[PDB]
Amino acid sequence: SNTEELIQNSIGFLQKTFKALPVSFDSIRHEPLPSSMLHASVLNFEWEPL
Repeated sequence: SNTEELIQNSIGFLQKTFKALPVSFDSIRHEPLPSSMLHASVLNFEWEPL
């Protein structure tokens, strides 16, 4: 497919995912993100545009 289209898909896909997280700005400044707060396919590089 068009690789310009494949990039423009995954910018919108990650923008939907990362805004659904229950993290604030003052909670991720000091404390790191836990590994189990994201899905098991997000951290395995199998995304629905891909």
